[PDB]
Amino acid sequence: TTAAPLLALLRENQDSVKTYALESINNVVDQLWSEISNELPDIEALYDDDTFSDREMAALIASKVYYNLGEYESAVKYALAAKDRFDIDEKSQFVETIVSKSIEMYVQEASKQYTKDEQFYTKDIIDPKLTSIFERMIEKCLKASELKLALGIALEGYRLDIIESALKSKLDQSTSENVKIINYL
Amino acid sequence: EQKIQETELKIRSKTENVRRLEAQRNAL
Amino acid sequence: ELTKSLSIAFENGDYAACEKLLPPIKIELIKNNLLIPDLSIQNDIYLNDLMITKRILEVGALASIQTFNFDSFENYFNQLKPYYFSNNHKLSESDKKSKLISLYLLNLLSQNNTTKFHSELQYLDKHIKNLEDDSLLSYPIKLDRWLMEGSYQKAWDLLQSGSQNISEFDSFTDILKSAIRDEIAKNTELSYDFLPLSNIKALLFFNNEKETEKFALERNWPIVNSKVYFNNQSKEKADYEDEMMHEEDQKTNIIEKAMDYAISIEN
Amino acid sequence: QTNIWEENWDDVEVDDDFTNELKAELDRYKRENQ
Amino acid sequence: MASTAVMMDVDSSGVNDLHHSEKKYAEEDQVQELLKVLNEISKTTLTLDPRYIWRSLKDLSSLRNQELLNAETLCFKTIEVTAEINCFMHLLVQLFLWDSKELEQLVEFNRKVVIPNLLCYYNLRSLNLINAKLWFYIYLSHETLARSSEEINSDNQNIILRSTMMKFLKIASLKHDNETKAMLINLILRDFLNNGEVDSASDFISKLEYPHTDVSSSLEARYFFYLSKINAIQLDYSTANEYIIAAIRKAPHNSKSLGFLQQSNKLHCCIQLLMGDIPELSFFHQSNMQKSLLPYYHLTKAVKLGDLKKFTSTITKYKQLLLKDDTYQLCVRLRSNVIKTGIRIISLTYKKISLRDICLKLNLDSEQTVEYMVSRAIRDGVIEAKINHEDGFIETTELLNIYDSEDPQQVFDERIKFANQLHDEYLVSMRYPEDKKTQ
Amino acid sequence: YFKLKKLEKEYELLTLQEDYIKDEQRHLKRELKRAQEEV
Repeated sequence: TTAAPLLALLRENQDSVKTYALESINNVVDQLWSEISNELPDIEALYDDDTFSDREMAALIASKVYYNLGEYESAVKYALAAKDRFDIDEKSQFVETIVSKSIEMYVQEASKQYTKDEQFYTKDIIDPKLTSIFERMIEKCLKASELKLALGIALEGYRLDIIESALKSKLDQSTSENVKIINYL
Repeated sequence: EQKIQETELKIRSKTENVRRLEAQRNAL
Repeated sequence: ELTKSLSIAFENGDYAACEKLLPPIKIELIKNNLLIPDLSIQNDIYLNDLMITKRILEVGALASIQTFNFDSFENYFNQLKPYYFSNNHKLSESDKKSKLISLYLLNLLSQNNTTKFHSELQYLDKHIKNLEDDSLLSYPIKLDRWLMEGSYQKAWDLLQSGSQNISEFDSFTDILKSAIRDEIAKNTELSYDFLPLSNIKALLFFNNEKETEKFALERNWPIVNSKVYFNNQSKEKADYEDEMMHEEDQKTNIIEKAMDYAISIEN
Repeated sequence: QTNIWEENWDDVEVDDDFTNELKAELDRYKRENQ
Repeated sequence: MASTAVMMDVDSSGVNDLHHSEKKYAEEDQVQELLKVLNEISKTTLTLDPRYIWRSLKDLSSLRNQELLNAETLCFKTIEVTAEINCFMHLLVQLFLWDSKELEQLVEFNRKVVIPNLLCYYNLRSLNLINAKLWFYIYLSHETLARSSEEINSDNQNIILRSTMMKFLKIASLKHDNETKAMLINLILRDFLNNGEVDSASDFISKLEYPHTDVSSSLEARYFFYLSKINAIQLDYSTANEYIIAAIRKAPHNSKSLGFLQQSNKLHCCIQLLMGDIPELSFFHQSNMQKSLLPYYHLTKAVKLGDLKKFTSTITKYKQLLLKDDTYQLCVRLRSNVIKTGIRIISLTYKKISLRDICLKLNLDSEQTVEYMVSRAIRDGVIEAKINHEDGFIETTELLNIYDSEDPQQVFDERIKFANQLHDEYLVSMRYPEDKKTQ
Repeated sequence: YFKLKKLEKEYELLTLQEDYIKDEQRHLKRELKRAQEEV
């Protein structure tokens, strides 16, 4: 209905309730994030509160708002924060957007990391969560099992790890294709 | 994904003032 | 249950004690699903259980406001608001719900957020139907009339006479009084470079002028004997709002530069 | 209201001229009182 | 007949077939054009018994017949895809109260159209072929409720809808996922104007305008329309009007000017009130009250004087009509404003007037509330004067300058800033023939 | 995702292809304006 009751709930005590708040809030964030958009500082403080567990809720909740705010690295960051509240196979366009929105961000980093190192991707510099989810989408791309899809990514993903493995794995010599899939890329 | 997709639309939309300046080069 | 505990506690005044009854009772209504307005029809909750859930809001709010808590009050009222107004909500309804928002508008009013104050009237489902029918609601409006443009004469009196000020409301009454006069202060400021420390006090409805004197000097008003002054009625200069809007050629030159870019971006 | 008048400002008001003349008497009559 | 009815839609689908192979500008604007010519044929007797047979055949076409509800029997996967969707578009069209009365039937149908196989893949594919109005334009009607017990619960289908429109606000990915959108807002706006407090409009603001171009200036104005009404109790006046000023200016509406632009005008009329400006309704004599202005005029008529009673009298008279338009909230303020207005005029024209002679206007009205009342007035500026009661002299300022200041050149700057309006726009459109002539 | 990698990628060329031109123009602008003179 309306989240002022939730904005009520926000600073109202009982992290239990606040748990409930977020949770409850989370389900209805979609409409009322607007109303909610103001409490994000608290929500941020919430996500800063390790004491209260779910605050990744708030983070992902904030992420949702941030989409509805257009804030994405915000959202992604707090999508990153969630990992739990978040899941890739949770399907919202928002998700699938921040899914995407995450994916991109990797590349440049990776590129900027490819800049310095060409094994950069072998290394930690990129948020693993990203890289994970990234590669987890690569997985999803591997599961897409048309890997040109994965390739052009991993092309820019610069991970021969991805590429070579996906190749060798998928190398069955699709006889000419595993030759050509190479050639294609 | 569709990330990659409508990225075009930018370029797609860009296409144009260009062609004005095209007319402009002419116009010059 | 803890339900009546508070309900009795609150009923007893004693709201400081009533206070901590709420959080369990809070956790209740979540777990009771009642606190959240059930967007599926529960059949009976609103009047099954959620009755006092609707009231505990009121109850909790009334206490908090009685205790001069406001968020809590509003937080309750926030949560009341859907049971207060769902849209269709004839399902329950209650009375001090008026008083609450009345208080809470008067709160909002004292909170000095004008549009939201009025846009809440706008938000209000039935306005005049509700509004006029509530004196408590009828304060802020009539007040606002007084208030908004700045003559407070009866208003400042009105709330002193206000039965809700007389009932629970005095929380903002005093607040408002100041909040009133600060305007008048600026108004006097505006109206008067110089004013008798009398008149201003007379305007402030103060008894001691040292009451006034503080303010004016808190205001940092030039004051000689018997008279509030404004030698500078305003804040002029004071740092920012610069580099634009009074840059003589600079802007102009920027404007030149701009117009030269209207000449340059002319490509 | 009709069709085309002289239009605006707007109709303004009325009952002045005589009211004036009343006082054009009176004012002057007052000035006659003067 | 039904043939010709169908024949027209054949052309539509034929033009849908344009878009089918990547060609909207034709299709949409044609569909746009079609939307108007849609009124012609209308109905759905044999158009559909011949449609559901002309196209192809699909489960949903069957569930659609539940909306049809009739008897024909008789005898008699690609082309029948988005056409069917484009006909689901016309399904909504069949819902206008054109070919319908209770769309609360169609309500679910709408969902059951909207949600299934639709509201799905369409991001850039469907180009505002969604009409969320005609989605909601349905629900618009039913919101005559009253009856519904709102809705369901309270009122969640709309909350849902809001959230569903929210579910589009996500889908507004700005992949071009835009056009229809802020109707959603506009809905929600008028939903605020139904109940809610707009101010999350600020968030709606925070997102966007209906970006950008291909949106109907109508909506784009209707955007402003409510968006005006934002500033209404947001108590910005110009911008509100500016919206109106950006709404009625070039929103294209004659048929919809009729009841609907009056609305605009009403608030528009209400604007100058907010500023106490009272333009000459000498025009607003025209295409007005009848059913819109004249209380505003009465207001103006009052506001010309701003004679509280005579003022109130109008309100006293028209409150329901005000209430009808909920312009009632207004004017409650401009009451003394015009009082203060008069106070300013043919009066401050001395470097003073006294306490009591200016109090005389209040000796006409009140006393030493004057102090407030004048401070009330001075408070706002809106006049410029001073006093000393110690003097008892209400000291009424010049307001006299020259253009020595940058004040003109501000306006010049204002003019300057505009120098790019048509100038930069010329380049904004320089393209179109110039660039398409290359084609 | 993919055929864009083929497809999508190619269009920054256009992005570039666009980009060049104004440059030419500004020159050409100046070009007239300098040529314009002796005229």
